[PDB]
Amino acid sequence: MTLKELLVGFGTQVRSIWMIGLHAFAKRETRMYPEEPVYLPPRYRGRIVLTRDPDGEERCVACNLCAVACPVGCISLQKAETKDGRWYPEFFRINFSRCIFCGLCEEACPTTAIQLTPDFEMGEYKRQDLVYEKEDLLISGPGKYPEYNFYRMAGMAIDGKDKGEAENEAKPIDVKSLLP
Amino acid sequence: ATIHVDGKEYEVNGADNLLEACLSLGLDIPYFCWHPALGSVGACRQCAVKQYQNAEDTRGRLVMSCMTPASDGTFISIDDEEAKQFRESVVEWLMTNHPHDCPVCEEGGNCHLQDMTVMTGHSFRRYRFTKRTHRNQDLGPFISHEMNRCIACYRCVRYYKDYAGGTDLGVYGAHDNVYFGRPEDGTLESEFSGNLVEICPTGVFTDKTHSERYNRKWDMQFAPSI
Amino acid sequence: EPAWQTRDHLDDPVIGELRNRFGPDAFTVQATRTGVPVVWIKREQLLEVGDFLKKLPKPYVMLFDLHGMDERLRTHREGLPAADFSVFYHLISIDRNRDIMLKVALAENDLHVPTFTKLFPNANWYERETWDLFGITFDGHPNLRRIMMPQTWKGHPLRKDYPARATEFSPFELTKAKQDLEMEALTFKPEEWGMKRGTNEDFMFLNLGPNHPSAHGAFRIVLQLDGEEIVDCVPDIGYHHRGAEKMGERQSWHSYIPYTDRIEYLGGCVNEMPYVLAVEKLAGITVPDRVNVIRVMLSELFRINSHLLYISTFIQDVGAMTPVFFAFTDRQKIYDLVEAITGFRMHPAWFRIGGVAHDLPRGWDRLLREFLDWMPKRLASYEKAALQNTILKGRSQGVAAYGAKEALEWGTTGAGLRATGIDFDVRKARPYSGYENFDFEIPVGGGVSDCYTRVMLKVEELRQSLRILEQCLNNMPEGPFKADHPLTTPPPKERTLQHIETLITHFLQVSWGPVMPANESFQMIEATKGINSYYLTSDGSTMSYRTRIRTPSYAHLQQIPAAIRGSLVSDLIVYLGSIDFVMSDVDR
Amino acid sequence: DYTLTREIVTDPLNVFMGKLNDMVNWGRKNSIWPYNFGLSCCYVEMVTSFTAVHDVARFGAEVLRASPRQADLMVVAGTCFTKMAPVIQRLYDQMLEPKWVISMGACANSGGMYDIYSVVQGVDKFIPVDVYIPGCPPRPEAYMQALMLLQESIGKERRPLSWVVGDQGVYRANMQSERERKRGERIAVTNLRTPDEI
Ligand code: SF4
Ligand code: SF4
Ligand code: SF4
Ligand code: SF4
Ligand code: SF4
Ligand code: FES
Repeated sequence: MTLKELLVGFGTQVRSIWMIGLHAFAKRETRMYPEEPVYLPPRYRGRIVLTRDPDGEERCVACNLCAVACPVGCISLQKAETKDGRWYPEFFRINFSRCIFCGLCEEACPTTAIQLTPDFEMGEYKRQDLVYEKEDLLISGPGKYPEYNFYRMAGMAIDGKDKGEAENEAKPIDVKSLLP
Repeated sequence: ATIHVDGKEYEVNGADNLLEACLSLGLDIPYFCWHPALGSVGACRQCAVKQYQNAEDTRGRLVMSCMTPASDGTFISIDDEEAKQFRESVVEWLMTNHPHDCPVCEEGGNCHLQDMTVMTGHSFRRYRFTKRTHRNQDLGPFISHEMNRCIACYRCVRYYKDYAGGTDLGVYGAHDNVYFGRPEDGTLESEFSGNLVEICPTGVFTDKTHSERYNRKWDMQFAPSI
Repeated sequence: EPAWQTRDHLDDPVIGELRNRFGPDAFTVQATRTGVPVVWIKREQLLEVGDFLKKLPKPYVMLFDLHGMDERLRTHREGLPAADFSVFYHLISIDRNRDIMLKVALAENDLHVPTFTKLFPNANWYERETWDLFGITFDGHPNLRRIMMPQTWKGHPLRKDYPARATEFSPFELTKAKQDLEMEALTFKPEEWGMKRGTNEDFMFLNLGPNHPSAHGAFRIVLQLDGEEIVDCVPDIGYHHRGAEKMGERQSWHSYIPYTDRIEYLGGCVNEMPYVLAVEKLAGITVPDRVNVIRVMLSELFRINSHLLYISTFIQDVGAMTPVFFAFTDRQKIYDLVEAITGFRMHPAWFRIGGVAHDLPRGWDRLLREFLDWMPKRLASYEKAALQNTILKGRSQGVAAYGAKEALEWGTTGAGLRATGIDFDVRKARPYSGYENFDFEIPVGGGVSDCYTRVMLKVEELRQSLRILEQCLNNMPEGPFKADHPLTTPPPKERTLQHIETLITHFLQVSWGPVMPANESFQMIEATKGINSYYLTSDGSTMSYRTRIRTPSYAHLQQIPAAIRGSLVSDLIVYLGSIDFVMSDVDR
Repeated sequence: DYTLTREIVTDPLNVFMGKLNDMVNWGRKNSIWPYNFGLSCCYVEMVTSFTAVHDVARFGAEVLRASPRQADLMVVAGTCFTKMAPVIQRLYDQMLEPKWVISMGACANSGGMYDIYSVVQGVDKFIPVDVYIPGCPPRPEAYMQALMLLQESIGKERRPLSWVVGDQGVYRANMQSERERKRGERIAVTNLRTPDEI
């Protein structure tokens, strides 16, 4: 090979050594998990929870839209009803060994009950323990949507909210009323 | 008979009305008040098509396809702009008072009103006023009643009285306070009152025995049985 | 006239030339929303039509795509010839900036077409994949073996009667397959793989795979060797097959988007864009300007991410293991912005039919400004550290070089095609997603596509993507992040939460699926690793009747034997590092 | 509570071999070399954990041997394809005791979103798995958390010190699940930041 090529190669090797040393004399870019907590954005798609309304009841009306919107089919729930007539899930289970954390169920929820939270630490020893039942999902507060209540919009009458007491609803008028 | 829908010629039965003739051809016309077993009354005003007098005609006239016979040499249009606008407007008028109830309603995923709201293309609400509200009745152990979801399509009264011969279900009230149900709380006495859950295009009449353990139609495993 | 309008393209001069050459009754013109003329040709005239298109004054020089469709369950086939199966051939003329889709109709019993390899050599793998998934025999093929499934596989998976879901697992099948994996080295016959004169006895057979120590995926290459010289080689692919098209036939138009993410898993939103664009063509949706600029922003961010990873892996494959750490820190900056916007790192699933899942979060411009300030110094540092090094240049320059003819005949797109001197980028020739409103350059090569030329072209593409990101940050319209269409899936969330008609639309779109009317749509975009395309056939239902994903890594892996013939194994390693392919892109 | 492999048994642990067992488990858990096995996008996040922004080198899991003989942990990070499943099983058989398996991602856990004709529905169908990570992909810090979970899993398991003296069966602790352990603090969460900000 050419001697000029050898000199240029030696110069660029010296430059590589010097710039790697300068990188060594630079500041570290390491986020020290778990001593330094990982910053997650508020809309990060991690562990799935079920939330509650401002009134404290569970927000899920067991409408089965999240389960059908799931492209993996890892949501299973059954609808039950109380004496006053409100709908709730009898059970609600999610196979987290199957969930791809895509957020389509949160997007499909018409009550903002199911939510994906900034939490990624979900490792497990047995795959049977990755099936999260309703007691592992329902949290004590509203989560990312702090004030939405579906039952304040629904026309279906429940406890504490009679007919005509929802938003943008007039009081019921009997057909036997004297007014024309 | 010879009809021309959207410029395409079709051979139909002349004794049929235009709605059932066009639905038999695979064409899609929204409809609420008409049923194949109950006949045409022209109530819901949803099935509007635009009829022309002859082959060369640009004005036309919005006619009711369930109330219009499919005579020989008919000229109609379904995808006409005025017809589509009026069908979307009829859906919008029905949706002014409809309760925000689809998650907690047993007709969800099985609702003719949902299908025709989507099919007309109406998804934007400009109505800002209140919605009328109705109290419910106890109709017995089989039929669950929710009068808020009614669109006043008169299918229930027509089937139950004119077809099934029942005497305890009727229409009451007036202008926009029309109430479909029994004169008082009680069990529906007819032996064919269960067909109301399929006759009703909304969730007013629902299968209560199904409602006890409810699941949506897409979640069912079905079989053809006897 | 909108861009999604159904056109028969009878004003195309190719239709007039075909009518003058073959006659008015020789073919059937189909009106589609693909944007290209779709011409149904008789089977016995297929090679004549291909030759006539190849010898045009401005010829159709590249076979873009070749696959099949099961037409037995397609109810809406108005204006179409009677077909149980069909084979489609997508050909691109760069000189005309045009493309034509020929279609050949086959009956169920007579499932054989003449081979297309004498006109286009990429038809080898394309016809092998068509035979593997549809059972369509191509007469005259040199070796028509299964390319996606193993050789001992019964049935053809892309047929409509084949079950999509996974069969029950058996350890017996795994154990016997371990036995054939054991005797594959002993009972290797070069006649099975199309090689000839194997073991003269001066040739040895080398198997690189199945697991490579790299991030491009797992696959095998069998090499015929004389000492250290490669004379024949065929790649063994299909180890990353996920049935994405078959999944597209069993997911709704909305629920398939996360599957479009994992086609090229370094692409993300770049992979999401052609699918949602083709679905919006089916739906007749014209998205607003803010949607266009948001999608352009995310696509350029993910393009910079993929290019950084590619340059880092090429440098590491050369032998310098240092800059990959800093460039993964840069990828962490990009992932910070992408996590802020979409809520996820690698597979955002954020593009929607008619728009995007959410509006932009408050403060996105801050993270974008910090990233745009951070990038250029790091880029110059990586350049001076490795891409100007003489050892890397000696390892990369002149290795696996091909010209414009070889890139055209093998369907090579992206960095290689532009390194051959051909200026063809989809963002300029056939613009999409409002790319005409951005001022950026298309880097091209001198006329010979080395490893070094491709890597430097990717660096220039990263610079141009930074320019596009600067234009996105400076000029963003204020408006809707979703379209004003009834088929926007899902509708805006607040109107769903308080309006009942919007709740109905949301209910029926997320449960049964949005109803796309029966049409065929096609969207071709410039991906991070070449030219990507989605060809969607709808029968009027809530799912895709046919999803066809064309990926450039297939064409690059098929061009691997034609370019490395007569070189060394280290040249093969450098070439594999300098292609920018992922095995998910090849096998999908 | 322990489980045998040669059965649900109890803890069999004079005091010298107890300290020997703790020292052996400490040396095994503090020096775990993963096998470099690239399957799919989950391996891209694995090598993202391998870089300088996350520093998996702090746990002594950065040597990354290219031969299965020198590796102790197999991180199945990717889809378990039918063509690649014999390769996975052969590579697992090539590894030597002690060996542990971490499934990374929904594909390696259960098949994930790819319930399709050409995908094995989980790597536990043919090889045993020690740690499972949900995610698609799991983020690199989740992989490091799974590494810590494997570390405390190893730290109380019992293995023979020598091949000529003592019981040759392997003890694995029936650990309390992370779901029931974290349910006390996960349910108490009431408010999260609204998704309209950065
Ligand atoms: S995030 Fe996606 S995969 Fe997970 S449960 Fe929700 S819809 Fe299903
Ligand atoms: S979509 Fe929401 S309200 Fe409906 S069943 Fe799922 S979590 Fe419950
Ligand atoms: S009747 Fe139909 S539109 Fe009305 S709440 Fe029920 S599902 Fe919704
Ligand atoms: S109750 Fe049902 S069937 Fe009767 S008028 Fe109302 S919507 Fe029609
Ligand atoms: S779980 Fe998701 S990210 Fe991991 S290999 Fe599967 S598709 Fe890729
Ligand atoms: S269906 Fe004709 S007006 Fe009701």
